[PDB]
Amino acid sequence: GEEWEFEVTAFYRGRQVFQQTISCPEGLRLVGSELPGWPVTLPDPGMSLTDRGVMSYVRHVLSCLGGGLALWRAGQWLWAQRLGHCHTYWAVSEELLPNSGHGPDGEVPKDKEGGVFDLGPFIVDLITFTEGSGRSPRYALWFCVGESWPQDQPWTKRLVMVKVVPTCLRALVEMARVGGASSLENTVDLHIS
Amino acid sequence: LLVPGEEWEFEVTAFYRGRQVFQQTISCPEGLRLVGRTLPGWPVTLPDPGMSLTDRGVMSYVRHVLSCLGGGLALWRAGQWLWAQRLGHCHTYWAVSEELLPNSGHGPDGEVPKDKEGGVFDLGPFIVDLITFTEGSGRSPRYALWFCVGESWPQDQPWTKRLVMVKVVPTCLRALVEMARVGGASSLENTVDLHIS
Amino acid sequence: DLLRTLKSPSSPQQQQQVLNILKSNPQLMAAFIKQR
Amino acid sequence: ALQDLLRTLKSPSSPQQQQQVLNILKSNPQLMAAFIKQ
Repeated sequence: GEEWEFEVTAFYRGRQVFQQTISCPEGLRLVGSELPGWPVTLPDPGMSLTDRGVMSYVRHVLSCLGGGLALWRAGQWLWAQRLGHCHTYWAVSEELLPNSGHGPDGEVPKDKEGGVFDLGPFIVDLITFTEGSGRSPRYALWFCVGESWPQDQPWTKRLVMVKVVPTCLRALVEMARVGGASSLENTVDLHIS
Repeated sequence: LLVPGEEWEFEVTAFYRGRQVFQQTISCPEGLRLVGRTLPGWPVTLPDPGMSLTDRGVMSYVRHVLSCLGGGLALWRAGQWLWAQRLGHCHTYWAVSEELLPNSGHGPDGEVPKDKEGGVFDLGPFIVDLITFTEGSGRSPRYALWFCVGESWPQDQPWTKRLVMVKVVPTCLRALVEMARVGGASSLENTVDLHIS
Repeated sequence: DLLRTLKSPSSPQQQQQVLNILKSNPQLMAAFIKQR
Repeated sequence: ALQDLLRTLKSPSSPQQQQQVLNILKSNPQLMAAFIKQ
């Protein structure tokens, strides 16, 4: 009931390979094979890829996930915890672009859970967006699994990138847009002759 | 007078403000025209943004861009070249890049001309690079054309800010790269560094 | 009346989660009402 | 050999795509040779 519905979309090397929407009371765990949390198995890359070198490295990353990447809501926070051996870095960004321009927002911890999203400042920014701030609050979590965050490379090079959207936050931003809030930049310059 | 059966199939995927709004696959002897029938080329109508968007400011500007496309952005194959021509008033900039990312890292490859067609893709070097890819170059040749319609190419802004971004994939070139991969060619960088403890 | 502005289709789970955030944050509800 | 090569194309999207691949392969025997060699 206090669960959140998450839309999970996985990409291997810039190709969408998986998408599932899960609303579990104990959150989810992104795993690499078949513990609390709903296990969401990231698919074998032989289903969707054909580059054998990339497939080998993706398979290696997935075999080191262990108990998985745990993600769940408790109160005002989304919490994340890394239960296996793949270092995982995260950022809040856009639906179709993992890069925010300011590197990763953090690394997912292993020994304890760590906060990755605070509903409090999201709601503050949602309210000021309805008031004319011109900036919609971001909600799409991106996880770079087994490699450093792609600062100096296109994200499509990364072996395993997972987007997780809490769908209720997506909906709240849409409600603000339907009500008349816009993020369109005042400096937009059309090139029409 | 383009010869039927020498055309190419194009997968067209349109994005407004970083949201996919349209996808159509079309294989026409005279190519296509992206529009908002007298003219040659199959008209591919980019949808009104009211169907998929809710930001009213963005909807207004996308609608303005679409209303200025005129006869459209024409794209067709003839011989070794893909040709493009702007038949309306929206300046359009193009680049060859990746399936899910329009930025190539070196800005636009050109601007679509209006008075005459211009070449936007040469099959010759693509086949050269496909062959060296099968031989171990480690670089797969790119084939996904991206068009930024009505604004500058997004160099110092995320591409998801742009009002109208259209990806056009000649599907036979997608297939040929996949065939090279099935045959054993890889683009995985030798400097890949896994972070696994 | 606010949920009418939820134009996208959604699951019952997403809708209940939106409603819970709205019910817990009457200042967000007020902000949505005010922009009408 | 030509149908052997085309059948590696897993997940073909259309018959038009397939014929267009075949036409490139017939026009470019040096490309066919490279696929056979690998």
